[PDB]
Amino acid sequence: RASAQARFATDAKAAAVQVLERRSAEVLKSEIVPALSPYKDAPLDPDNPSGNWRSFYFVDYYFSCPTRVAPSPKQRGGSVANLRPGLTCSGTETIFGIPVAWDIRGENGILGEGVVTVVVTATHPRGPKVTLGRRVTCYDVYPSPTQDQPAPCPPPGGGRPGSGSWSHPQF
Amino acid sequence: NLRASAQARFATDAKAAAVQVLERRSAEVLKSEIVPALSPYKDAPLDPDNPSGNWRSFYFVDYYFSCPTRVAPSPKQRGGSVANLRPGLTCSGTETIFGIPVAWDIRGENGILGEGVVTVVVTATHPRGPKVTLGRRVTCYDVYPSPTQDQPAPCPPPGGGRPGSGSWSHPQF
Repeated sequence: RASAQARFATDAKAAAVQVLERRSAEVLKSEIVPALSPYKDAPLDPDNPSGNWRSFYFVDYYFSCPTRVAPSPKQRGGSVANLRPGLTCSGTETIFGIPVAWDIRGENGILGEGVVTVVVTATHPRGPKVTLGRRVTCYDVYPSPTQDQPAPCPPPGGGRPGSGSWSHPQF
Repeated sequence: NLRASAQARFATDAKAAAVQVLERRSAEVLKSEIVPALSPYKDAPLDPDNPSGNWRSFYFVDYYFSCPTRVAPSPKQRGGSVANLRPGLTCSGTETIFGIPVAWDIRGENGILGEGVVTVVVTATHPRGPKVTLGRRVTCYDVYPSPTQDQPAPCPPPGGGRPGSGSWSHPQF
């Protein structure tokens, strides 16, 4: 009985991992785009802005999820019109009959600047649940941001506005 | 483009190291052992009609109340005493996996939201650059056998977890 539950738990974890891996890879994806693309983030050659640029999906997920926020003028022209429209922030995948809830979101406030979390929960039909997360920062894309070339990191104060929370045991 | 390939491989390796450590530390949180009725670490009797028989002990309780600092449980769990939490657990540390340091931390969460929740968080930092941070959230409901109404262990009673730490966050600050 212990054995059977342990097997279901192992499977729930494997289902969780496969969704966490795929959704995290989306956050870290980049693409080469022309200088006319609204989704450009950094030029391949800083001395040739008329040439190709790299575009990081990190920026699209960070500012779109769970709700759309305009970036600072330093990223995507400060406009939500220049975030990719095709994206899904959350959902449920079924992996060998195991439902896995998943969510991608940017963090907010100064602490959340340039951070995206990916969180999954697999709920095995026979009981066991497994919840996994991955924390991705703007520094984790390739190539690495530098002082001179900060994208896809936002400038200070250029992330998602702080949502606010006041917790206390007295409450 | 060489560098891109190399860094992707190092990132894959960093992820594998993080997973290994996350699995080992999460398994520790979920571990149980059979103990006699006289054990200070007893949580639930194996037979609900025979408390004189053997008991199950959940390490979940030890990690939840010991990490990152030791807090006394409520009188319903471990006799309400830090003396009845297992000594010599490690809450945090660094493991090196094929030359990749992995920071790891187990802790109970606090306040009403944190009641009966333990997090396990790891960060693998590849010497050549790539970092990978993974977490697992474990609740008292995830042990085997599952807690029930008539047998809640290792879940604390309402108000019987780690006291809330407090945090006042606001963009005005």
